[PDB]
Amino acid sequence: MTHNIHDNISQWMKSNEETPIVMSSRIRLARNLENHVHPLMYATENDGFRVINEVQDALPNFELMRLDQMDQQSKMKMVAKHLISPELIKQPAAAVLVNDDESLSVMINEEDHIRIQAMGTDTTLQALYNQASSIDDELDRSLDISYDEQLGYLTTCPTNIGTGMRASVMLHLPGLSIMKRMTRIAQTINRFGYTIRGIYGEGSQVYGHTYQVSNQLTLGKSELEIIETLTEVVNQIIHEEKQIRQKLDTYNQLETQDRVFRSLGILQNCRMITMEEASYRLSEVKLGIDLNYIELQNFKFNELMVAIQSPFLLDEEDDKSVKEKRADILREHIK
Amino acid sequence: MTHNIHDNISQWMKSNEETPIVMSSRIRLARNLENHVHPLMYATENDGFRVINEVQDALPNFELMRLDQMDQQSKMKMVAKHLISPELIKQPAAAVLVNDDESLSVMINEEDHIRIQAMGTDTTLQALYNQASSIDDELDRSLDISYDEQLGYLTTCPTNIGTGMRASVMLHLPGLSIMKRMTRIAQTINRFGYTIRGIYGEGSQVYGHTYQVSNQLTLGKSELEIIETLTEVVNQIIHEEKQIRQKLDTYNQLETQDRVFRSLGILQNCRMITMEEASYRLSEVKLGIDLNYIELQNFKFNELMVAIQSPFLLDEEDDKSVKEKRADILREHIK
Amino acid sequence: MTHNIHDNISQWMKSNEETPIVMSSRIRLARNLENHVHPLMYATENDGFRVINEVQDALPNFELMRLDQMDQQSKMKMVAKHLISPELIKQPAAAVLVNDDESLSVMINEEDHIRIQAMGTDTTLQALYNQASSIDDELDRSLDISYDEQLGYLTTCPTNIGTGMRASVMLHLPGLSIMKRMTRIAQTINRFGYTIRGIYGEGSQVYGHTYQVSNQLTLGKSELEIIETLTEVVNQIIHEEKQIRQKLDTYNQLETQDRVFRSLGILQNCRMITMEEASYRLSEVKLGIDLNYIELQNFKFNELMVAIQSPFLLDEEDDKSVKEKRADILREHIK
Amino acid sequence: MTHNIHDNISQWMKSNEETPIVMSSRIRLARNLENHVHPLMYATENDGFRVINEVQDALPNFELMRLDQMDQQSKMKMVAKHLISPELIKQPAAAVLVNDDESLSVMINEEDHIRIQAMGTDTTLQALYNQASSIDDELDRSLDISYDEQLGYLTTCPTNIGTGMRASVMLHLPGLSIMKRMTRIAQTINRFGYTIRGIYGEGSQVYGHTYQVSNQLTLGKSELEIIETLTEVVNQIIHEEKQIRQKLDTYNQLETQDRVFRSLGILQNCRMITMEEASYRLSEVKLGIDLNYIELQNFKFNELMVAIQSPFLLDEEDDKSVKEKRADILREHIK
Amino acid sequence: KRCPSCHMTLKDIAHVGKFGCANCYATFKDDIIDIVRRVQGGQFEHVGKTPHSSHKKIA
Amino acid sequence: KRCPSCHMTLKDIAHVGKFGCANCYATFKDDIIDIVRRVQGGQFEHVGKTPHSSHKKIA
Amino acid sequence: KRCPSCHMTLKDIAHVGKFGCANCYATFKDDIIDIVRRVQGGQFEHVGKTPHSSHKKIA
Amino acid sequence: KRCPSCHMTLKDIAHVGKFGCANCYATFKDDIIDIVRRVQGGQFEHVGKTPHSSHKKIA
Ligand SMILES: [Zn+2]
Ligand SMILES: [Zn+2]
Ligand SMILES: [Zn+2]
Ligand SMILES: [Zn+2]
Repeated sequence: MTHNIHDNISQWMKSNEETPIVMSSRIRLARNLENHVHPLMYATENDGFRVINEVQDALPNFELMRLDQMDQQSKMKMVAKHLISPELIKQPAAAVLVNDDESLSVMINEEDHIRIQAMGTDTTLQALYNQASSIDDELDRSLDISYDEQLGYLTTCPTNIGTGMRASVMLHLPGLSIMKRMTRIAQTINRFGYTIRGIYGEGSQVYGHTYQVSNQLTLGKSELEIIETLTEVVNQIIHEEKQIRQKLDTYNQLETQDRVFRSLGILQNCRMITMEEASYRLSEVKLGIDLNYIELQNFKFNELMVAIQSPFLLDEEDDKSVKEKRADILREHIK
Repeated sequence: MTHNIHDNISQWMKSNEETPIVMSSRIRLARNLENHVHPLMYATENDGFRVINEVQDALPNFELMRLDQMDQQSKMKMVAKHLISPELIKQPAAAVLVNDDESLSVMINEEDHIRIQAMGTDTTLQALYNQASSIDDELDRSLDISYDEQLGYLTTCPTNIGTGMRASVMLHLPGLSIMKRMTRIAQTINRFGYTIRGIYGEGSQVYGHTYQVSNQLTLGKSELEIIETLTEVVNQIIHEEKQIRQKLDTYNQLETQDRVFRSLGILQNCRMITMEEASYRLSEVKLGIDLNYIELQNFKFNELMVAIQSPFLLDEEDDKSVKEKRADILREHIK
Repeated sequence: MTHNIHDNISQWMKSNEETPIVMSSRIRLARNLENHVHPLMYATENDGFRVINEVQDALPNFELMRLDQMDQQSKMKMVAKHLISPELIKQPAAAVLVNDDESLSVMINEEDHIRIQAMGTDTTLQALYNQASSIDDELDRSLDISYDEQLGYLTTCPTNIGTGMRASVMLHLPGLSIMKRMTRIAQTINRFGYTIRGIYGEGSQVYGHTYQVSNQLTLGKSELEIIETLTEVVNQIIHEEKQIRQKLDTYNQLETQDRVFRSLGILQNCRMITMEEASYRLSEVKLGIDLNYIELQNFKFNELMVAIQSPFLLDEEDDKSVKEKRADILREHIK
Repeated sequence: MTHNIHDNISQWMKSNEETPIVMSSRIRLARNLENHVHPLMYATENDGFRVINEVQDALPNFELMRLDQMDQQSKMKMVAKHLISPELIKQPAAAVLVNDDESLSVMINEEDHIRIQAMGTDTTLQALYNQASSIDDELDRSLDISYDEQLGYLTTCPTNIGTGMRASVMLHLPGLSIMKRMTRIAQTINRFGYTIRGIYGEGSQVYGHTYQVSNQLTLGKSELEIIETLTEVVNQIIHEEKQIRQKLDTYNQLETQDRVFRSLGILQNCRMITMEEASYRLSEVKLGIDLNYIELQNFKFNELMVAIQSPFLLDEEDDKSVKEKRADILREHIK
Repeated sequence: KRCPSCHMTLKDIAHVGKFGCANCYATFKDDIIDIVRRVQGGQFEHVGKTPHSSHKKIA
Repeated sequence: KRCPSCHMTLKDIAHVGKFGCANCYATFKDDIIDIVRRVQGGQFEHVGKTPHSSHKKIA
Repeated sequence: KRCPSCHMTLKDIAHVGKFGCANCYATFKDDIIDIVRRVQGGQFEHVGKTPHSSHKKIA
Repeated sequence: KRCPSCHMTLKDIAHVGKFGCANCYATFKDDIIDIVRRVQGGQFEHVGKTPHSSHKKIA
């Protein structure tokens, strides 16, 4: 019916079994604009149209998808794909540029920037940074940006002054969460001045299923320094996660096998599944496949996670048939 | 794996889908013996051997299975098939006669009787009564029983004086138990002076899965009267159960379908199933087979309910592998 | 606040500490009437007025309280005092006679009778029976009742043909209910053909706080026989309840003392108490006083259990202030 | 029973009703020593005795309490008073100096320092800092410390290089914890690079009852800067906590009054109280006292929370007799 | 066929399972005793209470 | 006083509430019928099963 | 006192805690560097990214 | 290569991540300042407390 269960295929969704504890990576580049009076603080459509036209003819190779011609359905469909933040949809003058290959983006007039964002492969952040640089030469060549010499760029005070970089990684951590080993390690990582963040959906998931780590200070430092710091801090948490995974496999094995197979059995053949349960059960069956037990998707985990959200279905019927339809797609795509 | 898996086949286990709320029927005939001093109150083996030899040569067509040559394993294996009561195994002088066709039995020296018992088909109790009568002519012809004229036979005071008859039926009542409609109807049936009894195993099952109805006074009445009274009173509860089932099928249908299929999914693919859960889940899937939702066999369910008990398995290993083996046989025979 | 917290005083509410497991006793006398066409099956007010006037001038010493001049508040206030059954209030032609001393009653035109009821002291049922007989001489002297010789009186088929007697006792059984010893003993007492019944309020109380035992067959027997049978069946249970109490007092004593004092502490100082909790807590503190631990102000347990019901309070405000007021009267009268 | 229910009286335990959300304050001063080879990495008693004698005759006005002459009972009794950390008791060469007035301390040979600690009043941290400075003049005058010019002092790498200062505050935050407003604000305060810490006892208390805020970087900064920063960051939270309290008082008031008084009622009259429950109930009654509900005493809250600890009772009797002793001292001191 | 006083069929009173009046007994006593015996055990041999007015005159 | 065959007191068999043998009936039938009537409703009028050997000869 | 381009008071931008334009820096840089140092640790010594157009001509 | 006073390798003190004595600094200060800068933000520019005995004589 709906066309958002295979139109996403990429390397980062496909080749994620060798290092299954990492899911994707982000990098941002926030920078303001010259010859305009605070692009967001305004009264009318005019500053919006001016900046929109400017950035539009600045690069004819891309295509636009404005806020005006979009109903709420497509808006949330694109929010749940991580291409929008809410303050964009709250902005009548806002817009978005994209690449049809769908590896880069530009959130025009979102909040005090243009924000060349780039999500992508799992191999290295450096290739993504190089692609964003190969866009940045063109942009800063075709126009003058509000650069400073004492400081670096000049975007917004508490977030980005030195450089607009902000990198992040998406992590799947079930073991330390079933064993209650996240607050201690959260303090351990806050020791340096980094942070660990929530999930796809609700920021109250106790059993993990996903996590996100990011930096805190893009101030008074270079780029590659923060890159290598985050990369080295992420090899530690992957190491600690794989320590509680071999332990459980050799030590008990039976409570593990029981939980895993029981959740797989509930998942198919339910017909009435809500959200929380489907998420939890999916994390558990994936853990099972990581320990070589069952043989299922292993590349459609992220695609199901991103397809089962409510605004993909609620916009057609009331919620009581939406439960049936969610359960139907789960039962249909698992086996 | 165990012998019970298929060596029991009979009409009452096979053709039980047209009227699936009835499972089997019982009739007893308790009567004491003459020229012996209270066959149970004794000191030595001698009264036991005398009565045993007497009843043995009284009918050479049958075969014996004594208490002495049997270990506890076979003892409980036969108790869980409803051919023994505990006070028989508590009796060093006790014994049992059988029929290899396995439709009749005689519990020699059990408690104040010989107790020609007969279990069997679902069509009518009258055929079973006629078979027991066609045994009784031979027995009372070959020997003199302690008969009286003012009273009838003479066995034991609070239970059987008039005649030794005691009939019973085995009923499967899930609907009234999920709806909490058993105490009221228990009072309703006690209005007349009858009783409703427990189950295969534990007498604390709240969700039904089985029930048993029996008489209370085999005193000062004929036989066919009580037969027709029990038959008419059991027709009432079978009729009350078919109404509420139709109600649930036409009214909700979705909570029903959910519970049923979810329990079926847990049942296979668990590997660690205890007793209570397997019983409950079996009752639910059987209800769902009757509401025409799934498939599977049905004679298999009587065999399973009688095969999953612990003393069939505990006598080989400790309980922790017994859980695994119970789950294995369930997973193997369901699908 | 309500005048119904002391206007009831009697011997049966006062001297109930020596034998504290008994609360009160009942006896009924149901009998129909001559020269009238089935006093209840009618179309208009006329049969009601005729029978009402007849029984009214039959005994001028009493006073009437009709159904017409009473609002629902007073109706439920008198129902919760055990002087009415619902089919009386469902009857537009119904009425009630009383005695201002409030030890006897007559439910005119309730259901197929006049039902001289008599509740009272704890010493003996015989004094109450004698009082009802000293009323019955007058009634059957002033008028002709539908008496028969082969049968006795003639009231209604499944309930009262021989004589209209139906006796009952009110019992407080917490120990056997905290220990799950009520279904077994219910079967034990049903062995004879008697019954055990619910409570003040809801017939779903698992922890006791009250119970009621009654007869089943007032048919083909005398009166004193049933009196002595019920009396002897109630001496057995009180003896069973006094054994387990001594066991708990000498064996643990500390879980007991903890539960008791904790419930007493919750009871006062709550301000927001619903029904179930107040009942449960009251039973527990009474058990404590019976085991001679707490010695508090008064022992109006009976007045409280009959005063805390909702229709005494709901008829003034919505339920949310009724909770406050119930808690207020509890906190005020306990200590 | 124990002498440790009044021998602690001080200003910080007494005058804590004006600002009841603050409980006490800490400051540390960690600094190593010269002419000794890493005072902790050693083989024998000798370095311990040398440093102990040196610091002992360095200040004759104080008194010693060594590790050797102390049994485990007194050791834990002093640990639960916040004068010891575990690595001190794990050290056979360790010792402790004190002041009998009990406002200052010195943990000789604890871990890479001597650690002049000072706990005290609620008015200001500056008076405590001045007292520690008026000790530090004497100590650094009588001996040469391992001072550096490029860096400051020189104690230990990840904790204290610049200066040994580490300040902290003890906070009581029930409202934001019953309302689930602690993870968000934890991220908010980690924004700057500070931390919020656990409690008296277990670091798994979800409903608050206590919290502790501390700094993270005593590096490359002055002293008064960090003092003022922490003061302002802890003044932001006391306002947030005082704002939600007024909300709950004016908005509901009845759920609040119910919970408070119910917990007070359980607290006295229980006789069998474990740890978690007594803590929770104490926090709730204190919240109530702040909304002006009860009288009793309130300075004792500080002593009661440290006295119910296991070591003050468990060292003498079994844990079940200690449940009864904790309950005895709770029921006793409250009212 | 109906009752003289109630004018009510006896299959009707069997359906509700109740009792019309004394005339209903006088004309349906066979079925009444039959059903009383069938339901309430087997004790249709009934002794009632010693009445007052009848024997006041007859003995 | 005891039974001929069992040599068991009748207060004893009353305590266990059981039945010794035919001789116990032949010597304690009064109390036996009494207690059967007292407990099992009131139906001490007993009709048994049509036997075989007795009437095979007596009718 | 206000900004030339935004015409916005600096207590105002302090209240929202935001940044108007380059002119706001050119006229309020003292307070800007002050608050950046006060909040974001103490690292007001900023090295940015190697720009393009500036040093395309200046070096 | 070892310390004069502690006689402890600097890979060893790096493993435990600790500090031997003043001599360890005097001979390993390069790596010490390096790791302090690497971990504790970037604030290796350290101002300590105003000491007593040093300036008591030097100023
Ligand atoms: Zn009639
Ligand atoms: Zn005998
Ligand atoms: Zn401006
Ligand atoms: Zn050294």
